[PDB]
Amino acid sequence: KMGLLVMAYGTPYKEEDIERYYTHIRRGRKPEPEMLQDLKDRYEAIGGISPLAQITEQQAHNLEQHLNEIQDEITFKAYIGLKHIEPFIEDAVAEMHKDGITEAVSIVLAPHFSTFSVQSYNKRAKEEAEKLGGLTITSVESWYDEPKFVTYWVDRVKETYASMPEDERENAMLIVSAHSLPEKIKEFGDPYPDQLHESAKLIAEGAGVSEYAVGWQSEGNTPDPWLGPDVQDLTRDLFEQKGYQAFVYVPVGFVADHLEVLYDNDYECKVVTDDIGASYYRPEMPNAKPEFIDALATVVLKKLGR
Ligand SMILES: [Mg+2]
Repeated sequence: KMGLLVMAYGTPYKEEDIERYYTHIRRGRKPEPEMLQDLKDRYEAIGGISPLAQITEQQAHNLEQHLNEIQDEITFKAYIGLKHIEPFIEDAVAEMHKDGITEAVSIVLAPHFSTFSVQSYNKRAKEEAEKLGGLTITSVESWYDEPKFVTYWVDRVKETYASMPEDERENAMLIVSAHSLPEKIKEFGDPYPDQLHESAKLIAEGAGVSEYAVGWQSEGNTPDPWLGPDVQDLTRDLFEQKGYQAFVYVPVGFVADHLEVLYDNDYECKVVTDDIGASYYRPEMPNAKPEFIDALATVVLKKLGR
């Protein structure tokens, strides 16, 4: 029996848990009332918070199910570890340990490696495992380049482009993005910016889309400079530059229909496309779909030499 530690940033499971979630993200400081209410407003705006946490749960359960289905060597048992929501990463490691798991494979629900996301989770996990003793975790570090994951986005882009009118098809701009992080990740030689660029190149070339740009989104609000340009500004500059009639956003850095996509893309980016004369396109996110879950299974099996 192999442990399958699936990690993510996490989103509150209940509306009532948003403040604690915000407090945790703020490292122990309660959000100001206005700050808090505004986050609550954004979840409402996208339909409510309830469905969100459930996607991550299904991604992990389905990956567990599929892995145990496609091969008969290893029996996997999924354990979800979240950065800012319970169960926390350490809690999930403590539970695998308590359950008698001695070997575990972990994967983060973010294809691109970065010190702040992927590396941070793996470290916290391997550290709690050492402290407990007798449990070794083999961690996946990046998987933006898994042929099957690339193909999932390639087909979705091909579909969207073949689905637009000719006036737009040949005057469109593809925007591949990921979650922004403080520029100071450079101090650690964080390849994250490069991985989004390769991720973008792979998808555009695969879909045969010639015009594309790389952007960042959802930067947090801190004193430090975050990776840019942001998808909002990038869209505007490319429109003033060449007058694109359609913008196709591929938030490849995200795996589900969370706030960053439903709101930061579907809303804020459409605002710009609306404020300008272009049409808004954002292909279906991976979520827990079979094609995506198979890609992840393949990622996990490869990591194990299977
Ligand atoms: Mg924002």
